[PDB]
Amino acid sequence: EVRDEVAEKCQKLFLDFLEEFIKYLQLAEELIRPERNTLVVSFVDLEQFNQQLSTTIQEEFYRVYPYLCRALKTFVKDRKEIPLAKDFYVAFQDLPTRHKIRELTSSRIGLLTRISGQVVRTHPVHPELVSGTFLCLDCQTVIRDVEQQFKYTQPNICRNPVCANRRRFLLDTNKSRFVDFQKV
Amino acid sequence: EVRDEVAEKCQKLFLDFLEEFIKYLQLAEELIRPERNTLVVSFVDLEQFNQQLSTTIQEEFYRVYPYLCRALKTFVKDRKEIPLAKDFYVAFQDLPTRHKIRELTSSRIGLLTRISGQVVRTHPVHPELVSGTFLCLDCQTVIRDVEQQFKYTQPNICRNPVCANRRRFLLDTNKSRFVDFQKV
Amino acid sequence: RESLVVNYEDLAAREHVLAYFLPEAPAELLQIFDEAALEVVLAMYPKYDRITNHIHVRISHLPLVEELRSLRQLHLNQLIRTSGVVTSCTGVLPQLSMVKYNCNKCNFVLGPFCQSQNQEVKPGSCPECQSAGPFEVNMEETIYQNYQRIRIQESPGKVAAGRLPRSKDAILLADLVDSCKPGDEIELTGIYHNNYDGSLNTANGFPVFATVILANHVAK
Ligand SMILES: [Zn+2]
Ligand SMILES: [Zn+2]
Ligand SMILES: [Zn+2]
Repeated sequence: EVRDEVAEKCQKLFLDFLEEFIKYLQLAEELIRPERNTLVVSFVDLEQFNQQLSTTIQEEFYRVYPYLCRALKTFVKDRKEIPLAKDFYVAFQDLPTRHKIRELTSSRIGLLTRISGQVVRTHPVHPELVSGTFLCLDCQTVIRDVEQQFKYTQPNICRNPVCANRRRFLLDTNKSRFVDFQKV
Repeated sequence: EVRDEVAEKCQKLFLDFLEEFIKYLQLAEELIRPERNTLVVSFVDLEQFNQQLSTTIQEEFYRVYPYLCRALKTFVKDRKEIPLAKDFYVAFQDLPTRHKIRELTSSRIGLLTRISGQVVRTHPVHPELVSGTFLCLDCQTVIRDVEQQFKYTQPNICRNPVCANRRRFLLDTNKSRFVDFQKV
Repeated sequence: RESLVVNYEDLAAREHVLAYFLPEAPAELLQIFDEAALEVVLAMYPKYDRITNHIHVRISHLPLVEELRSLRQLHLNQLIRTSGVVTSCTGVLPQLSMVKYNCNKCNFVLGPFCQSQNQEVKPGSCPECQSAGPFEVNMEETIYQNYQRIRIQESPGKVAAGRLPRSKDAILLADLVDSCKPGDEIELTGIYHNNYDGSLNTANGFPVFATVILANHVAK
C-alpha cells in the first residue's frame, strides 16, 4: 500500500507531545466516561513543544487531524480498557491570531482558523453517518467502510471484478458508524 | 410431529433380531472397510426368530426397509466408529417361494418378491442423487434434504412463507448425497 | 381487558438477568414476555381464544431517565422513560395486521402476513399461478389495530433561561390510544428507534437520521 510521510511524522510527534509535555493524561483519565469523546489540548503547549510541529499542523490541519485522532485512540487504549466502538477527537483553544469573516478566502480552505461572530439560530440535534456498510443487490457482496464525507455517497463500484455494479445497494444500519450533529 | 407405529415396532424387533439371534456382529465387523456398505441377512433366521416380524416385513417391505437401514446404522455406530457420511443397506437371500415373471401384478407393488430370469444387457455404472440440497434464486434461502425418489424433483415450495417460489433453484452438488447405480 | 402491567422493581428483584437485558433489547424481550403472559392467562381461562388472541405487557415503573435534551446516539434502540407535555393528537387510525392479499390474475387469497413496524409487507409471488404481481389487500378478511401519533414538548417551567424547549414524536398502539388529551402532562416508557424506512435523509443535504419513540405505557 501507499503511506503518507507527513501523516506518520505528525502522528509520532503528537504522540511525543501527549507523552512528554502531564495534564493530558489526567484528561484521558476523565475520557473513560461514556459522555466524553473529545480531548482538549492547548495550542501554546504545541508552540512551546515544537514550532515545526505546530507549523505543520496549522498548514496541514485537514490532512493531519484524522491521524491525530488515531494517535489519541491508541494512547487512551494503552492507558485504559475502552471498547473499540467508541471514537475520540482532538480540540485546540489558544490560537494567537484572529481572522475577520470577510478575510476568509479560498486560500485558507483546509487550514486551522479562528473567527468571531454572533449566533442567530440553532437547529436540533441528529445522528449522522460517518462510514457506511453496503450490500450489493446483484451479487450479494458486502462492501464495508465507505467514507461518506459530506454527502450520502454509495460505493464507487462493486468490489467483485465481474459484477461491476454502481447503482443498486442496500444499507445495513446496524453495522454502520454514527456521530452527533447540529447546525448553527 | 407424526410418527409411524409399524415402523417403530419393526425397528425395535429388527434391532432385537440383530442383537439376539451372532453372525451379523461378525459381518458388521467387516462392514468397516470403505468398499462395503450392505449387510446380508438370511430370511430363514427372520422366520425362526419371529413369524410376526417376518410377515410384517414381507407385507410392508417398501415402507419398513428405510427404517431397518437406520437401525443397522445405529448398530454399526454403537459397535464401531464410522463417519456419519456413509450409509448402510440390508439384504435378504433365502426366500422359500418363487414367482413367475407373468405372475407379477399390481397387487404385489411394494412387497418383497423373488423371480428368475436371463440377463441380456448391462449398462455402465454411474453416481446418482438420493437427497438433494437447493438454493432459492429469489430470497437466497437454503432448502436441505429433499428426497429425489425416482426423478429429478425440486423442492415443492420455498420454505419462506412470503417468497413462495417453485420454479427457480440452484443445486449445490457439494452438500448432496450420492449412491452408485447400474441398469440391467 | 387486553393489557397487563408489570413493575421493573419486582422484575429485577425476582429475576435479575431479564431486568439487566431489558433496556438494551426491548422488542424481542417484550415479545417473549407477551407469549409467556398469554400462555399463563390461557391456562387460567380457556375462553380468551374466542375473545382475545394476544395480551400486551407494559412496564410501569423504572429508574427515571433524562429529559428530551439528553437523548443522543447512545440511546438508540434502548428503553427510556421521559416526561413531557402533549401538544397534538392524530386521532384513531386503523393499521394493518395479519394482512390477506388477493391475486389480480386469478382470485387466490394469500395467507396472513405479520405487519412489522419497520417495513411494508411486499408478497413475493402468488403460490398458484406464480405471478409476480400486482396484489391488493383483502379488506373483508384483514385484521386491524389501533394507531395514534403524539407530539411531546418539554414543560415550560423546567427549561433553563436562555434556551428553548425541544419536542419529539411518539406512537401509541392498541389500548394506549386516546389515553391523553392535548395540553396535558404525561410520562412515557418507550423505545428510541431509527430502523424505520425513510429515516435517512438522501435527496439533499448531510446524511441525517430522524428519531422516533415507540411508547408502551402512559403515566399522568
Ligand atoms: Zn455486486
Ligand atoms: Zn425463496
Ligand atoms: Zn394468482
